[PDB]
Amino acid sequence: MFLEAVYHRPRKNFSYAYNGTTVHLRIRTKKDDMTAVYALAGDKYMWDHTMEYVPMTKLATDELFDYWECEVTPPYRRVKYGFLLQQGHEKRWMTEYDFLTEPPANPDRLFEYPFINPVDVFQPPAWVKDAIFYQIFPERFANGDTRNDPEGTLPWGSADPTPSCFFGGDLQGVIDHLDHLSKLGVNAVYFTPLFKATTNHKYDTEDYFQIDPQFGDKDTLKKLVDLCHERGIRVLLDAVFNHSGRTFPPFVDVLKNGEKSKYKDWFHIRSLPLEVVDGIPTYDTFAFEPLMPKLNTEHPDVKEYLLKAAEYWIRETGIDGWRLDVANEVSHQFWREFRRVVKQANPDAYILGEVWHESSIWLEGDQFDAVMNYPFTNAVLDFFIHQIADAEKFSFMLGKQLAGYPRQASEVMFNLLDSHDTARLLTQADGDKRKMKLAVLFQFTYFGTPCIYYGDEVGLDGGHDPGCRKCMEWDETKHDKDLFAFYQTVIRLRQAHAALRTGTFKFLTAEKNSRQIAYLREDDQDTILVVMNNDKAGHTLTLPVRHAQWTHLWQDDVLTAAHGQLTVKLPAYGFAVLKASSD
Amino acid sequence: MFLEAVYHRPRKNFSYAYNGTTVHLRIRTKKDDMTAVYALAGDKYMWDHTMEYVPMTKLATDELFDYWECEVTPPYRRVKYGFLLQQGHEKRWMTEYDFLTEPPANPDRLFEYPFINPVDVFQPPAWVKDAIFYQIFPERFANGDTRNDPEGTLPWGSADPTPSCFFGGDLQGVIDHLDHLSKLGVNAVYFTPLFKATTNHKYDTEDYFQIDPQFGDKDTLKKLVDLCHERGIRVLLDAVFNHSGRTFPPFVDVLKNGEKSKYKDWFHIRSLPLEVVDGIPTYDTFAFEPLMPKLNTEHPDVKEYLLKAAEYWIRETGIDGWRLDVANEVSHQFWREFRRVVKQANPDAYILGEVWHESSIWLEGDQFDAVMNYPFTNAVLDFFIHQIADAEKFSFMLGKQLAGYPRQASEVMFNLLDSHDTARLLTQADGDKRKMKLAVLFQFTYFGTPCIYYGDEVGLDGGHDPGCRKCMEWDETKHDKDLFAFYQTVIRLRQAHAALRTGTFKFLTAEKNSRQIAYLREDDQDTILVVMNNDKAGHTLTLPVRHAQWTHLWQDDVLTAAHGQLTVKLPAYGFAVLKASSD
Repeated sequence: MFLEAVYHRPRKNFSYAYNGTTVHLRIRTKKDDMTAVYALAGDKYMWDHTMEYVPMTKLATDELFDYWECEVTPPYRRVKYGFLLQQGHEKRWMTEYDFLTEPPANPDRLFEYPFINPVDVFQPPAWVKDAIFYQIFPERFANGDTRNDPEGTLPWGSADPTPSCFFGGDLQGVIDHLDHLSKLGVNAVYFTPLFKATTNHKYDTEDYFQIDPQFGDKDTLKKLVDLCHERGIRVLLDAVFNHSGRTFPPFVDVLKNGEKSKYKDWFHIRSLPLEVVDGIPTYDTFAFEPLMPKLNTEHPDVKEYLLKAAEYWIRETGIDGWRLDVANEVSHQFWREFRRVVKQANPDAYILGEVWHESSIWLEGDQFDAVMNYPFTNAVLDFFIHQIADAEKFSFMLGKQLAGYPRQASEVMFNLLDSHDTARLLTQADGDKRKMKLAVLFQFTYFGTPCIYYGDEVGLDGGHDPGCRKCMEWDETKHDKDLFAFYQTVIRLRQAHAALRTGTFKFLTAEKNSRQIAYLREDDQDTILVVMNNDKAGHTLTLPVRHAQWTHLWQDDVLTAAHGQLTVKLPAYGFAVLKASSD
Repeated sequence: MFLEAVYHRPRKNFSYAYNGTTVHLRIRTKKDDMTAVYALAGDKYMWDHTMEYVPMTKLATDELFDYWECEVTPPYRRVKYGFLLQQGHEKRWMTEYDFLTEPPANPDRLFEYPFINPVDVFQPPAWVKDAIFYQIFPERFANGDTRNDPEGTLPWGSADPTPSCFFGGDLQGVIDHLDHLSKLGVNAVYFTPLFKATTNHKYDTEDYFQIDPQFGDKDTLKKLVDLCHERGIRVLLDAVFNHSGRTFPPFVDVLKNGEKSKYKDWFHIRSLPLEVVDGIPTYDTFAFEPLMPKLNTEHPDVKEYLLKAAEYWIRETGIDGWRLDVANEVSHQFWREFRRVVKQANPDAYILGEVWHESSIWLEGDQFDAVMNYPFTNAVLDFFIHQIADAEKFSFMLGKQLAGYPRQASEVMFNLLDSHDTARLLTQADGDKRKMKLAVLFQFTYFGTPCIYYGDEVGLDGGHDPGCRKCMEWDETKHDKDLFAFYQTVIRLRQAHAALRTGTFKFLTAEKNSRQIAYLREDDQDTILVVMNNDKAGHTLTLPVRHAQWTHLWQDDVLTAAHGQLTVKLPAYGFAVLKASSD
């Protein structure tokens, strides 16, 4: 029974509490080398009186693995258990140590989940699910205030636009075209850095306690927030808590004071002088940009600064959370203390961090709420855009990570597809609105929180940091309405139902060398089913469904598809952005 | 290449910092289905300039797994990497996601260790290694003070001794026969609960701020500590931070105040009345002993109490650390806050917790320092005592857990073999001093911290809670000196060298159906090699060694063994407590 394949580790995604009484148990094995697997758990005290095999079910299957669900509510908020791992009539149960052949006599050597402590519990702001993001770079979005700088005016490029120079994007602008996003139909907004910096990208933080003069001030921000919290839209601010722009005071001190500097440890010293030239930054910097030293996040005073900082805005601006510019490099400790803080200021505060890699570490309810689900992103794009991965692969990538994280966090994943740090979805494809649409959809079709990089609903071809961050197009003329409409529809659609929000998620087609996808989601009222066609063109499908429901109404066109045979016939024009529910 | 076997998870034991610059990388695979495996790491920025394959080496092999070492010092306190996983001429490197076939182009999809933050770092009190414990139950050890209680006098039993009634063991007593342990040759001492309780086992804590009146007071304790810290011996106190004896004030309130009680949440309410009778404890208790309610470790006030409590004694008694009666059931959070505290009071404080199961969770440098290495214990006993497991199995059990934990924690494992919670080593065997000796040895032969349950150096046959906790034998007559001598020797021996302390640890014999063991440890000065024979009797061995050294001097008898052939001949009387170094 391909024994050397199974795995089960306490915590992370392989054992965690969803609530303060129920618990989930995950277990992995070879693709289909596992007839069944029951969860044998109970209380570590009166064992022979609390044991109940919990039929673990297959929830996901990546390339070479089978994962298993299992809903357990320990009679006494505590559980010791093993696993069954069954095949044919062959049985072998897993213990904390080896693989027994006869039912474990003493619960002593069995896995164990100490006690359900409603505190340690992971409780990310559930309002994210209902919510639907929309990212925005303050620098080049809107400028409702003529007082900014001397450099470059609004838009100019088309294919090769936006240089790493300047533009006058302000907050007021956002306050202006706010009713515009209101038109777009947003739920929340993520703001890139907007703290007294000295560059277009405000990641060169001079003061963690002030809004760049050009941008505005607290009020402007607040006045901006207030209408948001009025239009029912949360708000997020960038937390450059790792590196500080060369400007940042404590740094200057060290520079213009070398050794004797009283802020010697506020960062990381390597060489007496603060020289670099061509050699190497004599101090731990971001990547290798001297104008960005890494803060000694472990340093006491440094802590408070950033701490009171984080809470500050939350406290006074009343923002809706912090995005962590780059967290996968800042003390996990500060991260700990961080939450507690941003919680005692606003429990519902959303702690999003920038982690492009597997981050089950920070998602232990001990540090973050969510992260940049690049892994997810790395799938869609790797499927719809680059179209190098097939269907199964997609479902496969939506397994290694589908299970990789716990039930909750997963449901609150900041699943985007593009940002200021990378290229734009559109160009990723290439004016293939069709190809794009099918992706953007999956985004607003999967669970967790989706994010819309400003300018796209309208249609914008970006590139990398300079390109991607292309100026906004405020001339109604340039307005891919059929694209904006696409969005709105997709948006409200993401709202119109809950299954798409956080419903189930099966699949009825992925067969290897294929490009046609179909999956299912549902609650106890409405059951919808989405289908997409990547084919360079048309392609018809065939697949079975259930009866409990009543019919199959074409969503968008509000048309109606019939079950027909014991299988529903579904046609795809070429890039079937076609999906529907089932009365 | 049996692909579905490999595993690598960030943190825990599969990725951690040993110091603030060097890092270890573990990787598992099938027993011998892995020619080699190199660690491909570097910096996630200037990749093509910092990459260096680190030859991961085989450090341990359980039943069906191969684990790999790898010493890495990221040029810039940060590392992104993958793995090589090689066999024959067949190569396939592991990434954060899939198993590539061609060298990974972009470090983007590679594993990553954020940044080496010397704070998050795991730094358990290194003085434990050099140190050698010795557990002691205050209740029935020594009574240098005639004022205790009305019940039972000193020892009485032999085979069926010590009932769950009473005896007058005091602290003063310890202060008396202290020079006795001084004779025994101890380094540290773990004290079971000794806080105002109402039972022989002080786990029925009435006040976390006082020493049971019978026992004594702070001074007595201090006066006891002072001579210890004078005889160069640390001290540990039991932390009943999960449940409180029925006596405990806040409880009484809830009992004699039902609902209206102001301490309603200080614990866990389930039923308005505090009844139980035969039904079930209307409140979350230890196991199912109403006279022990579980403290709402999450409760604010509750925190401080225990908090200031923990630090209190450390602060004033100046103890050397806390053992956690039962931690695998107390909020992991409190555990967090706990450390920070017991650290700002005494950094070198030792946070030992009672976790009988795999606890890599608490050993993340985020909560504990060490635990009750029952897994280890579960091996030795399962080998030397019960003698149901062979040699390899032993080495095998010393693999699933040898790697299970990080390099450091492992080196600081409270590796005992018996305590008040279980039976005694001796009886576990049965007057077979021989069989015992060989075990006790491995204990003082493996790495981490060993622990001597009081009374044993002299020879005491215990049982379970009532038995095991048999009164102490202070009549010089009953004195298995050849056994005590065994200890002393073994003790000083554990001191006489460092290899045994924390040296390497290979093996030169384990062959399946066998009971003869031999392993190696060493530093850059002395190389020793231990061998043991479980055979019901005699048994001679044959095995190779190295030349770098100079010879092979029989330790105990200070006799001398010769390399002879390219292999050394070694004779075992029946239970060869024989071990030696090699000039």
